Amino acid sequence: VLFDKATYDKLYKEVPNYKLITPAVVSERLKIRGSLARAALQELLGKGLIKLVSKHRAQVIYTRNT
Amino acid sequence: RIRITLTSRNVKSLEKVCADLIRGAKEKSLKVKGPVRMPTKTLRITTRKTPCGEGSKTWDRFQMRIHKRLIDLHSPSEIVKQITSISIEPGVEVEVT
Amino acid sequence: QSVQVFGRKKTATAVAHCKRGNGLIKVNGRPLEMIEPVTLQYKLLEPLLLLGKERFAGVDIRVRVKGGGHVAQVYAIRQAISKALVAYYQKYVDEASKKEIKDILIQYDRTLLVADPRRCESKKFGGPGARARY
Amino acid sequence: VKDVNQQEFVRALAAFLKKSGKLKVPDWVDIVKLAKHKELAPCDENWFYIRAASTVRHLYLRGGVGVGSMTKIYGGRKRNGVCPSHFSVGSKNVARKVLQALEGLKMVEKDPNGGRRLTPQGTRDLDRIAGQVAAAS
Amino acid sequence: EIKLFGKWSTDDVQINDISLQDYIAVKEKYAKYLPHSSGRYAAKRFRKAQCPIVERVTNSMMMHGRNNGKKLLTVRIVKHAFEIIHLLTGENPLQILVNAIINSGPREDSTRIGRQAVDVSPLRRVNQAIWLLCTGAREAAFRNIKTIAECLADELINAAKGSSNSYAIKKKDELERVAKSNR
Amino acid sequence: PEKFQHILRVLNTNIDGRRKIAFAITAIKGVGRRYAHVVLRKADIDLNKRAGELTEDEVERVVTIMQNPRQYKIPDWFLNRQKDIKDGKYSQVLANGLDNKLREDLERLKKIRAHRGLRHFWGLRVRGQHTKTTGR
Amino acid sequence: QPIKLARVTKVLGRTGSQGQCTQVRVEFMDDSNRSIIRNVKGPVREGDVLTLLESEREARR
RNA sequence: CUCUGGCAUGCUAACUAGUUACGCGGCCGGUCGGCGUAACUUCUUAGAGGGACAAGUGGCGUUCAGCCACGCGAGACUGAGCAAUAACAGGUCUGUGAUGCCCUUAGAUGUCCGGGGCUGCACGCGCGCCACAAUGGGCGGAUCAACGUGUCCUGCGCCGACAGGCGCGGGUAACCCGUUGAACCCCGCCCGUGAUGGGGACCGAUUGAAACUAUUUCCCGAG
Repeated sequence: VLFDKATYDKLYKEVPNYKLITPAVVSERLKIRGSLARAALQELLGKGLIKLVSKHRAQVIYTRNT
Repeated sequence: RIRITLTSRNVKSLEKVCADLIRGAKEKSLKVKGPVRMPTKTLRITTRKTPCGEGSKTWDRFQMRIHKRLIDLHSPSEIVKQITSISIEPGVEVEVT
Repeated sequence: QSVQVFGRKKTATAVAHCKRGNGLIKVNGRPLEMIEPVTLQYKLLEPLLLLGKERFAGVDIRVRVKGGGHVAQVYAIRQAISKALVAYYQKYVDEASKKEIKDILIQYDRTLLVADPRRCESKKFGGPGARARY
Repeated sequence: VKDVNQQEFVRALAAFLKKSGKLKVPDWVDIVKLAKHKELAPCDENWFYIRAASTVRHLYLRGGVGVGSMTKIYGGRKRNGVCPSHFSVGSKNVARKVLQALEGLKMVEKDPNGGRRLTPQGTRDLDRIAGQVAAAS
Repeated sequence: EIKLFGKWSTDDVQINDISLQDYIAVKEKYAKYLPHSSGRYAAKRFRKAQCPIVERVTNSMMMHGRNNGKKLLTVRIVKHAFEIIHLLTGENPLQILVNAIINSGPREDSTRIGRQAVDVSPLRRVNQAIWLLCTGAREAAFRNIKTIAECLADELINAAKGSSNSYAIKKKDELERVAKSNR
Repeated sequence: PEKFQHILRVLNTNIDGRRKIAFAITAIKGVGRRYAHVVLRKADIDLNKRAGELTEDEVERVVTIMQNPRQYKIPDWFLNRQKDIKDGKYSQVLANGLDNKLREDLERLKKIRAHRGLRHFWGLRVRGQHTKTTGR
Repeated sequence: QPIKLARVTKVLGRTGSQGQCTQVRVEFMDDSNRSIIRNVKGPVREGDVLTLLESEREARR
């Protein structure tokens, strides 16, 4: 469900700029599947562009670059 | 040692022959263990009241109390035969071992 | 030289044994801060952050719980570690502080020191539960 | 095995039994559905090592179990679709093939009582993993 | 010793409303670490108002049959709900929660007799605003990728300034316009 | 990205590539959740990918095992055509014989005038279900 | 028109067909005037506060 | 009034119930387990006897009957049972060696044989099961009940994937099942603008003498 590079480069710059970084809110702004919006968002956590503040069994919330 | 159990249906007659047994045994200077209070067992039988299919689903709750009391006694059996014949009352069952 | 005070929820009876050590709070051998209901984590740490960290550093209590359910055992633990602690302050220490700990627990939560008389009443025929009637 | 996270302990203990490839690991039982009340096979590839670590964990807590009561530990709620869901035992052969595997590792002993307490070596390896997971946090 | 929830407190963010001060339990007298106490609040008449507002929302969210008798499932919902609104809005979640509940309590409602609408009890407001805000997050996220905890945070940000988009805000103005019709 | 397959035509049936592997092959009749995961567990195929994520080699390797499961260390009690009355050969019908194999056995019951075959011809409950209130 | 606030001073009794309404007299706090009675719905006791949107009518029963 | 339940660290007793004290079992004496008869009973059981009566304060009241709010407190307290003068043409002749009468009474208005009687074009009740995954299904953890029954309940060892099967054992029971490892729930991962991993409709074993009109159970398919 990974869209073209135009959506990927925007995710590398815009979704870290979001205040509430969540696989549910990014799916509404970029049309990403519920899995890839959560799976591909883990790479940004490994790069340090986002911070994982809560990772529950059925709840995942990330914060801005701070 | 002899362990005599007391299984009865009424508690008033159970503790009476139980107290009358230990008093008749302690007077002979015998080592009697305390009366162990076995957990009582109630016999629940939920039977429909009406002998037909007419009613408001009214049930009848029956019960039956079963009390057991353990009494141990380390003494010769010749001194306990007459003691078991003085605390016999209807309603309580005596089991000498 | 020890007091065993029980905490009774619906059916969970938690008896706490009180001894003195250096920062050891465990229940059924397992540590108190690592019980399965991670949601009810502060409920077990409830008599810790309002009673005094320095007043809770030299106390070692090991609880043994049985009966009830998951949440009922949680409230049985905090009922055991709280009452068994006050019983130590009143039997081995003075009452000047035994009433100090008593007042801070009551002003926050009464059920932290008084068990609830609420139990599951008997079911009646004609309905699914006690009062409902299908 | 206590004093640490019981979920992270079995996650670490399963990796210990994976490195030491000395378990039984049957040919067909390792690719079938685990329990009757289950819907599909375990999604984890090394599921047999996770339950193995969980089996020694319960024997460390409760002894004299045997394969008859082990399936009760891993029991769950069976989905009957239209009938009310009930409880059922997990599996007898999975518990049997996982118990005999640990006896090969000299971790569990046999007894007429059934599945007696862990061997001194079985208890030994459990605390060692319990110390590693504590140091990791 | 401020008796926080572990993450948030209620200092310098006190209630700006001067009507519901008694039936909004925020201060240290009712503050708690976790909104879960089971202290027999539904026994007397007004003893339910003594319950903190965070715990009442937890008891009000567990509804719709399936999630009834599941409080641990609901505590984590409102727990994450306060963290998400604290991220969407830099303000404290308890400050906006008070702002979300004061802007959702029906001021006037029609009492069908026989029709008449005069006023609403202050406890009836908090009893309903909590029910409005809880049902505001239930129906708004049913067939949605947004979880219930995320949907609860949206109920607070829109109710702070009165964005009229929350399901609770769309019911307060409805109860006020119908109340004016029968008056 | 590249190498991604939108549709995977397997057994002359369109299989979506947007979803995962072990649940997109389930669109084929005859293979469900249990059989799809086993044939992907025997073969060295990672299940944590999308259907279009695979290549032309893995897709061909799947159908080789599904057509002959017993030849890949798969037991007999796992198939949907165990101990056929006609030939007695265990096989796995996949959306092409399942429409016919599960059709000729019903006709087998009608040709012998069996009660189980008559109710299918009439269109009623055959397994003792009380059609007095259901089957409407 | 400016909004006025008032504190519940005394509960009179239950009104309405189903008895859900509670006739309660109120009194303004800022300006001492218009100690008029109003009709309230729900649990009402002595000491409550009613944000009266108007100050014109009594609306008895 | 009676049996229940809420407390009584006060009493009477417990190897058919247990904890608690230090010693042989591993780890880092601490920290956790298993195995043996020393003290007594918090925890368990059941006996006796207490405790709670609108008793205390405030308010409202023929300042009576009481009622309301506060304290103190295990509760300001609840759930059963037995239940009147009677009535109904409301059910029971198919609950009886309860019964009157009548019909049927040896080609029988007692049985019984494999059994037939588990039956549908739509309307009706009550009830289980999710839907309208998103608070759910899944998978793997992890972790807590209670009444009641047991000559049948079931414990261990071989072996099926599941359902089963075989030998060896305990228990007529606070003794064995049994510390009744119950589910929901808790935690990790997977799924995701979708009739989807939602929904589970409809299409080999066991019980017995015997399951066809699937008794149930399981497997795969089935949607």
